[PDB]
Amino acid sequence: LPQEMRFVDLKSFGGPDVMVIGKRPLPVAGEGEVLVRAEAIGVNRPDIAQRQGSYPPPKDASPILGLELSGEIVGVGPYAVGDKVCGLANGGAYAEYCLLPAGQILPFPKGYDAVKAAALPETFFTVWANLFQMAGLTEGESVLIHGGTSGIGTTAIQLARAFGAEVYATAACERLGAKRGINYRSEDFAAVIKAETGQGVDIILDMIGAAYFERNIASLAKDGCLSIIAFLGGAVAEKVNLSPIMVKRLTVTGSTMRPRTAEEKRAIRDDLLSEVWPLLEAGTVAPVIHKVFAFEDVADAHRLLEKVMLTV
Amino acid sequence: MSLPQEMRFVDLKSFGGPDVMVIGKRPLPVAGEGEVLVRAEAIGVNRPDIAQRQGSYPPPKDASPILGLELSGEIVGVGPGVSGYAVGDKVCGLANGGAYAEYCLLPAGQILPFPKGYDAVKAAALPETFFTVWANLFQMAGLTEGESVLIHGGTSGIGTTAIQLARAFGAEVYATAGSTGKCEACERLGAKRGINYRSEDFAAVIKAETGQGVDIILDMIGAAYFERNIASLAKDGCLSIIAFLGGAVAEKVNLSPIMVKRLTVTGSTMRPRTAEEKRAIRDDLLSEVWPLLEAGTVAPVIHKVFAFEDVADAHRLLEEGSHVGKVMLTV
Repeated sequence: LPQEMRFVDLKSFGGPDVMVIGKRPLPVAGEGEVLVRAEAIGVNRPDIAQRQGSYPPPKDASPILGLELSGEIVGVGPYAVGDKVCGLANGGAYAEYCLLPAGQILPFPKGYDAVKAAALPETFFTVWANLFQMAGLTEGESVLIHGGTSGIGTTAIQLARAFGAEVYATAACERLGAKRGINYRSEDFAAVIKAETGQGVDIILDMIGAAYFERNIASLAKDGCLSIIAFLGGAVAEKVNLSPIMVKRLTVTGSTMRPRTAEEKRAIRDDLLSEVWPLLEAGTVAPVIHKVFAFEDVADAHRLLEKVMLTV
Repeated sequence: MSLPQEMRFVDLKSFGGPDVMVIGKRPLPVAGEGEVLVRAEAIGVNRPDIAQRQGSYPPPKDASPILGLELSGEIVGVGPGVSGYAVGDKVCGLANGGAYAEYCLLPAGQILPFPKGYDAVKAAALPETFFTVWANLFQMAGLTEGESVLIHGGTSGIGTTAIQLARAFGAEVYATAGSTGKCEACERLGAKRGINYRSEDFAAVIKAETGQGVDIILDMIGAAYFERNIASLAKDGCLSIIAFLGGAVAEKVNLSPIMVKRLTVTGSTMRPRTAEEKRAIRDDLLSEVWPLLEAGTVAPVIHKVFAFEDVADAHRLLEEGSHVGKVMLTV
C-alpha cells in the first residue's frame, strides 16, 4: 500500500473549478469496515451540492465527496483481500482508497465492468428503499416516476417494470419499461394519468417536489403514496390545497439516504442482493451510463451533470 | 298497532344559519336488505351537520340528504335477511345521513348495543367521534403504548374522545384548546398537558416537553397548523388530517422536513367510507373499546341535551364554541 493517495479536494466552495486533485494518507479500517482500492467511482447530484457548500455532509462520515464506488478490497478489519466489490460509501469515495461498512458491500454481478458495478449503489439503494421497502410496490400496481432519464429515474423504471407494475414516466423511458413516456413540457401529466388509469396512479416517486406537488396529489388514486426523494423543483410549495390528502387517504412521505442507519443500509443491501442481483445477472436490468470521465477530469463531469462515472 | 303514517324530521328553508332548520313531516323510511330501522330516543349533533346546513359541504350521493350522523334508540323494523338483531333491541349507530328524524335507517355492520349501564343519550354520543378516532388514530396511525400524540380541538367531541382512548391505551398525550378551563378539562381526560393555543405556541411546548417531537398528531385544524404540525413531529411521525377547521389551503408547505425526518402526512374522512370499512371500524370498537366503556375507564363527555324540537339551539351552542364534549338531542 502507498503512503499517500490522491483524493479530490476543494480550494473553498464553488464552482466545478473549486475541485482539485490533492493528496494525503489512507483510511485505516475499523470495526466492520473494509478498505477498497478504487477502480470506479459514481458521480451523483448530492456531490454538486457539497462542492457548493450548499449541503452539509453528515458529521459521523467522511467529509470527502463520495457515496459510490467499486474495486478491490485491499484490507479488512475486525470478505477477503483481492475480493472485487462495490458499495455505498458514507462519503469519501472520491479517492484512490475508501472504507466501506460490511453491511453496505456487494459483489460485482457476473460479467460487469468496474464502471457498471460502481453505477449501482446510490441509485439502487435509493429506489429500493423508497419504492419497495417504504411504498411496498407490487405486481399490478401502477407507478409514476418523475426524472425518468435520471440515474434514479432509469433505475426506478426498470425495477418497477421488472416486478410487474404498470409504468409511467416524466422526463428513452418506454424503451426502459415505461408503458408511457410523458412529455412534461407539452402534456399535462395529471390529465394523462387520469386518462390512462382508472382513478389515478398508486405510487408516485418524486424527485421534483414543490412544483409538482399539487399535480402529484391530484394524480394519485385512493390510498396512493407520494414518496418525495429530492427537490429539483424546490422544497417550498405555494398556496396548496391539503384536502385531496384527506378525501382520498393519500400518504405523503419521503426519505434521504446518507442519514439512514447502519442496520437500515444493511437491510437494503440484503434485499438488493437477494431480489435484484439475479435480474442484473440475467440482463433484465442494467444501469445506464451517459459518459465516463478520467478521475483527474472530475470538474468536467460535474459540469456535464448540469449516470456519469469516473475511472481512477 | 302498526307504525305511524308520517314522521317528524329536520328540514331546511334553505342553506344558512341555525334558524333555517324547521321541523317538517315526511313518510317513515323502510328497512330494506342489510338495514335495520330505529325509533330514535337520542340524536348526536356534529360539526358536519353545521356545514351541511350552511351548504358548505354536500352529503355523498348515496346517503339520505337529511341531516344527522349518529343516534340511539329501538329497532322497529328488521330489513330482509338481517342476521342477529331483533325488533325491540336497544342500539346505537353511525347513520349514512338521516339521524335528525323520529325514525332512521342504520346499516347492519354499523349497529352497536348500548354499553352496560348506558342510557340512550350516552349511547348516541358514541358513534361519530368513536368511529372517527378509532379509524384514524388506531387503524391508520397504529397508536400503541409509549408513543406520544398531539390532539387539536381537545375540547370538541373528537378531542375529548381522542384524549381518552389515547390515555387508556398507554400513550403520552398532549392536546390544544382555547382557554384554561378547557386545557384543564383536557388534563382531567388524560392529557399530560393542555396547551392553550391562544397564549402558548404549541410547537415550542411540544419541543420543550418531548425534545424530539410527538409520534402522532391528530389534526382537525389543517392549513393554519400545517407548518407547526410538521415541525412538531418526530422522525417517522404521522400527521393525520381529520378536518379543515383552519382551512384547506396552506400558503407555504415546506416539504423539506417531510423528506428529512421521514414523516407521513395522511388523512381520511368518515362519510364516503364503504360499508365494509365502517363494519371493521365497528367490530374493532366492540372488541377493543366497549369493555372500557363497560368499566367506566372511558366515557363520552356530554355537554348539554336538547329536546329534538330545539336543534337550532343545539346548533347555536356549537357555533358559539362554549362546549366541552357533545351536544345531544332527546326525542
